[PDB]
Amino acid sequence: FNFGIGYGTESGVSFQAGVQQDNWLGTGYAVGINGTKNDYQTYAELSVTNPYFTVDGVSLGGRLFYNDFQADDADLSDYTNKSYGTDVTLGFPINEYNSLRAGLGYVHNSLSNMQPQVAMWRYLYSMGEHPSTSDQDNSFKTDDFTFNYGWTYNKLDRGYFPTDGSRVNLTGKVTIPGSDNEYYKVTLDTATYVPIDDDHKWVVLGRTRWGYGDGLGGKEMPFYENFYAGGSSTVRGFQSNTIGPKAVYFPHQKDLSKSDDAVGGNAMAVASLEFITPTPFISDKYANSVRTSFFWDMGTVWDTNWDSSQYSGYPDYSDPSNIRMSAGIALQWMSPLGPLVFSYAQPFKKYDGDKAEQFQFNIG
Amino acid sequence: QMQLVESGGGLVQAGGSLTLSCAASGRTFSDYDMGWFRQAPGKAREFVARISRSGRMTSLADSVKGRFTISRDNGKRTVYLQMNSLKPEDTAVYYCAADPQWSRVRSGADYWGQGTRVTVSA
Repeated sequence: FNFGIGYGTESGVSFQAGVQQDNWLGTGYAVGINGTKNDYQTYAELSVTNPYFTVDGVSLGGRLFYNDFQADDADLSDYTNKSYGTDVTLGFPINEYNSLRAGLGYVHNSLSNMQPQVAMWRYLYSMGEHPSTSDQDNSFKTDDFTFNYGWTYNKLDRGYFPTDGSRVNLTGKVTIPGSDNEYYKVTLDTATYVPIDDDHKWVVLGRTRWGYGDGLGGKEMPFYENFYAGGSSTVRGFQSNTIGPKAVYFPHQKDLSKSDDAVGGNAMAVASLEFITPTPFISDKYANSVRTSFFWDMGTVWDTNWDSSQYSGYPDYSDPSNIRMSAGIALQWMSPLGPLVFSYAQPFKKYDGDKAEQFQFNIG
Repeated sequence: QMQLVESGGGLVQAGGSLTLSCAASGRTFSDYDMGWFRQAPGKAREFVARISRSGRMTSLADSVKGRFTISRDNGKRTVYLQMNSLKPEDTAVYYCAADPQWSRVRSGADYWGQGTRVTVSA
């Protein structure tokens, strides 16, 4: 039994526990069980993996999982999503720096605790449902089958405190005929470290994250698959997940209610530039283990299906040009309690009731 | 004219469970939102649960939240009521109902079954 605990502004206290065994019983397969829990999510999985599906090193992996997501505890407009499902994945090493993945998946989603609101109800209508704008207690359940694909490039010089190279991760998903939902979703993440000096003590880091998904035919992508932005890992200085569209609630039993409750969206773009330098005023020998950075972060999340014509007087959440921006300082080092990172950032471009969070940290 | 026939009602002990079924005649079952209602002796009929044409959307009365579940099988032209953790207050005749409209089927319907009786003893 391997345990772990962490603490941060993004998810509060995180617990992790798991067991793993390669070459179980001399069969050649690895078997694992692991779980994680934080302020808004409980996740558990069982895994079986053959690292030599072919002699060449193609791996075949299987996953059985359960997940419990509480949207309001993740700083979104409220809902509960209890899910479970399976995945079978083929993994291809291309060379030492590149890997490819292709897999098939099943997922069951059970949605509840949804208050009537424009974007969610719009998705339900696209699914052929006719919920009333005063329905407080509906549940929605779906069974989806997917094709999943991925590509990872990693040529960073080292895992901890990188100074040179790039990492790129592309991940995509599309539903298979027979699913309830019909949609696709693609994500791209990049990070590139460019050292200035031969010593690699001064480094420029550029990061990007892109995301796009949409429904097929008349259907929309499910809102419980939306992208988010804001927080320690995307746009610092903003509360986790606050960036982008906000829920518009229907009157109880009048007019609509604007809120500041983030709902995410089906399109997202985030970029960051930061200047990694030696740490001033520090004692000698601490310097190599303590990394200071000055950053400029920026990001947007938007809703390509927002019908601006129907909601006159409300913000146009389909507009992709409301780019949030912040600047600030970060410090990172290894402590007795594990990896330590914190930042002070000031948002200087905000929109649509985004919530600020200047001081953000993570331990573990 | 579509007919609805409920079955599954019986005598059950408090804490036990039961599954009701409602079978529909004809080939138009998927055209209808479906509902379960119940009527205790001396009282008016009352809403219990409903389910959309597709089977994906459901809702439940407050008195059965967390205990009852509604589902349907459009291939078998059947809607089900799964009743767990039963109490003596659940004793009643249970009726199946069908209506073209989701919002209406919470209070009434175009088509009604003849009911199936459930008795929960303490």
